[PDB]
Amino acid sequence: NDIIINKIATIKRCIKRIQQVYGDGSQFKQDFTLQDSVILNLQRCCEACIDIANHINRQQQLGIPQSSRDSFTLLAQNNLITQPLSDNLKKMVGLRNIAVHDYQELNLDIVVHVVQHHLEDFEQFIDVIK
Amino acid sequence: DIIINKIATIKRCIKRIQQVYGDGSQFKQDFTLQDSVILNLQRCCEACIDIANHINRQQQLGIPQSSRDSFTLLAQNNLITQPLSDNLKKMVGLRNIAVHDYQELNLDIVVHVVQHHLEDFEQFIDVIKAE
Amino acid sequence: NDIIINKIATIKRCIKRIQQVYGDGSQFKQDFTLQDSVILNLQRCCEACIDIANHINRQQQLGIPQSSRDSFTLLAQNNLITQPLSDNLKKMVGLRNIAVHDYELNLDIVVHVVQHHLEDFEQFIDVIKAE
Amino acid sequence: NDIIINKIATIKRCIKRIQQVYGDGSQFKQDFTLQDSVILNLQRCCEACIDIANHINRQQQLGIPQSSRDSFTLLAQNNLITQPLSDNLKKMVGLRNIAVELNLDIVVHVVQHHLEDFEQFIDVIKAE
Amino acid sequence: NDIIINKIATIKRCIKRIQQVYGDGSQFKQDFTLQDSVILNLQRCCEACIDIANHINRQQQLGIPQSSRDSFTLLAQNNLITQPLSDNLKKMVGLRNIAVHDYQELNLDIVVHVVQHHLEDFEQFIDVIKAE
Amino acid sequence: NDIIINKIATIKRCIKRIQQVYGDGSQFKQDFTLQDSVILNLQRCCEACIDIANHINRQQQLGIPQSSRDSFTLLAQNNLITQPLSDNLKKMVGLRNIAVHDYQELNLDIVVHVVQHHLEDFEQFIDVIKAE
Amino acid sequence: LNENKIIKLLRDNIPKLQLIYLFGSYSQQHRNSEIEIAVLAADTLDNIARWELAQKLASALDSDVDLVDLRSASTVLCQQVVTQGKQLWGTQQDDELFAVKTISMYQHLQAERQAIIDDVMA
Amino acid sequence: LNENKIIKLLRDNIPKLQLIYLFGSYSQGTQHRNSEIEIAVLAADTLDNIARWELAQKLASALDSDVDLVDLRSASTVLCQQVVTQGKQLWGTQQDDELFAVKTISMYQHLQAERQAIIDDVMA
Repeated sequence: NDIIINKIATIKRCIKRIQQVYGDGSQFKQDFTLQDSVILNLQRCCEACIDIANHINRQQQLGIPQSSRDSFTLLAQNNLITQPLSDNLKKMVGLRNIAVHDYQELNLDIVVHVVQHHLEDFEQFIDVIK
Repeated sequence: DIIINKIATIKRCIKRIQQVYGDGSQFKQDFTLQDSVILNLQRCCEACIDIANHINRQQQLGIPQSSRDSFTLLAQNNLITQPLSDNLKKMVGLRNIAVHDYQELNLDIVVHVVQHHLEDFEQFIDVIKAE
Repeated sequence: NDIIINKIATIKRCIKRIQQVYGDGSQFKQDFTLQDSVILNLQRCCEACIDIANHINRQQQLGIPQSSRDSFTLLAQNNLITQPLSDNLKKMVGLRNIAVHDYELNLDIVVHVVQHHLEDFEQFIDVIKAE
Repeated sequence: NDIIINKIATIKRCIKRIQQVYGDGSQFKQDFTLQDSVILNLQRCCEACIDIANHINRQQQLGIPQSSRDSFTLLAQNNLITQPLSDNLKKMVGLRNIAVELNLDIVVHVVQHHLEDFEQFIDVIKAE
Repeated sequence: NDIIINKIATIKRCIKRIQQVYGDGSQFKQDFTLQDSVILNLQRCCEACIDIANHINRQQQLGIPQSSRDSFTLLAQNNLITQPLSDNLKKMVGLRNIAVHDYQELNLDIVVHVVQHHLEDFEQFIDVIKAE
Repeated sequence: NDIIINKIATIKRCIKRIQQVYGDGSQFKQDFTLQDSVILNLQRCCEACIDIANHINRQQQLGIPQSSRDSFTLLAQNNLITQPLSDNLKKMVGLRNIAVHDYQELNLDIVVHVVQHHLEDFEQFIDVIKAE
Repeated sequence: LNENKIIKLLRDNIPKLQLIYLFGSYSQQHRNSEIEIAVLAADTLDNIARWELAQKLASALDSDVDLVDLRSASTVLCQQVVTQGKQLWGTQQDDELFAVKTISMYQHLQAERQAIIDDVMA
Repeated sequence: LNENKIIKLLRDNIPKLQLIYLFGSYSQGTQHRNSEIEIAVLAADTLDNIARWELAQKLASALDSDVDLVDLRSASTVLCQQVVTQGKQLWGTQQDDELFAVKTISMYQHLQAERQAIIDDVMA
């Protein structure tokens, strides 16, 4: 389905941008410009995964979630993704909310740990869906 | 207290938009500085929405049926001018494109907003503060 | 559910506009424009209550309403509204014909409804907002 | 017949109150009570026309209308009104739902371009 | 307006005829002929007023009266007559309706009260109108 | 029928009121008060006749009288009164309208001619009606 | 249409009731229109109490009801009840008295107002 | 309910039509009563508002029932979500239906986060 195809290409395109942009990582906890780029491309990864999830929930007639977190819950309850992946992608959404709408409480250590260790929830989602 | 906070991040985000853009020069060519501008433009738009929605809640102006409707509700009760309501709803539309399908975000419009429409954010916070 | 929510918002907006247009009553009695506004907003309240009732009858699977009034008795039979509130909302169903009677004789009725039955709409939406 | 007569009078009273309340239109889009008044009087015009149509359908034995729109359909099938006038009166039946922000433009449109249809209907009726 | 002035003159002559025939009142209740004359001219005053009202209702298209009283209601609705006066003239129509349709049920005591205290409700109506 | 009986009684009472008030006739064309009393009792006679007509047309579904005269017309088309008696009663009503509503145009001699020669129409109408 | 229910509700709620008529379309079901009921009592009905009673009938009949007080109703409307109405209750004498009074008043009204309706009817 | 008549009338009258939905009461059992037939359309351009109201009344006359015709391109996010949720697609490609649904549900989810405080306020 072209919807999934385009969202998947977006997820890969954007996680490469996060990696290129967060290079050695030394210019990260200072320098807000590169923080902005990483946070935006993380949102675009989240939004594309949420669109995939929203699309599948409607087509498989699982219910229409009125929040992005309910959308991943619905895929877990019907066993289209493993629940380990469900709760980690819910964490990404939760971190985007803070990173975009409320940086002044953004830890940024959690961002950097997500940049290095938890991106591998997006690949895992791309691989399951495909 | 929320409005003071939201107004504070709008000013702070407008400042970060202005430095990173600086002189047009090469913003069309390096994607990282567009990401910073685009994200901070989205933050300005979404901070304005939450200002509108806070006022809509405490004055019981109604229930927004879309993100744009948050400013329409303000205009229908004469808390903002309708030319300004229209300009902010134009920002909501760009927000909608930037978050839902970022690749169709035309950059000539992004730079048209950085050049000539950041004042709409400042006019909005100036009106809301004055009340 | 957005239907329930929007209909509740419509009822409150209409109640507020009945109150502010009716005001003290001194010049309601001979300004046909104010009378028309109150009548229409009473009819909107009545229609919005019936739609709420029908939506609940459907989603609670309480039965198919056989009429506008039956929609309320279905709510009363399942104990979601009291019987006198049900009866009072059925009385309001009659208001759809108050404009099309071609006869002051009905305007004493309209002021009666404004002063003593307007609270029935407010009572209904508070009962519903339990959910 | 008094029902015909009174309904005609109700239609003309409502048309003049629509013209009077609408005026030039400058304030119409700002005062919700002028809008309410015009809408309510549009609905009264439409209902009075349906009552005339139904009274005529019964009295002259044309058929039994199954809806408000069928009331006018019966009049047109027997060439008591023309098909375009019938179709324009059917359009007005939809106004019963216009009360229940951009349909303000429909109301202005109807005031400016379809009030003549009520007047055209009662002129056809007056000539029996 | 030619018809209105004729009706105004008829009311004035009928008002004087009532005053003339009623006199001091001491024999009104024992002479049926004096009752007939006063009651008739009361009816004529009422119906001449009704014609005046309908002439104005027709000329200004104020509406279609649904009863004889409604003829005065329409003029009061458009602020052309005093609401106190409209109510009084409509009470006079009710007296007329009893006198014309079922005369035996007329209450002579109200006939007397109208002659003594309400004939210039007609006179109020005449002047107001005329000062159009 | 109790309505028919009471209206009959009223016509009789009012014809005697006309004969008694008009007397020999020497003072009628002079005295406004005797004219008022004759004219009013003529009206009452006419209304009692019209009420009978309106009653029978409804009781026997002969039609809806478009006017007081049309009510006599409908009785005649059903052959319950003769066409001549129908026409006389209808011109009685017309004389009533002139006598009551437009006295200045009333020809007082037709009223006298009616008092002398046409009160029998009321009595003829009574006799036919009760001979049912 | 349940005429016994209409009769019982009006008898239980109107003092000195004299006449009940069904008129309009239901006296001739038809459509979505109101059930039209006319009552004559010795006194005039309170206007608001009449409306409340109409809705009580409306609830019991599960349909819109218009309750008309004949003692305060216009001569035109009284003429319509007299012409097309179906009497549901009351003596035959009270119906005939009401008809005679109504038809007479109407004929006199038609004389007074016929220039107005001629003018309005082009 | 004649869905083929609905489809033909809108196809014949709306340039570059893309999606037809039946929604509201007439989808999922049809509710009799005086209730409107609720129809939503997506075309390449926004429809003229007055021309859309006229088209609705033309459908209303063809269907002998009140019709409400919703232009999805200018409709509220709440209303687009309802069409996406309870609607029955009468015409248009599956891909255009999915593009619209994905866009709608995303916008609706962001709206719910934005306005949840307003909804909780007015519901208690």
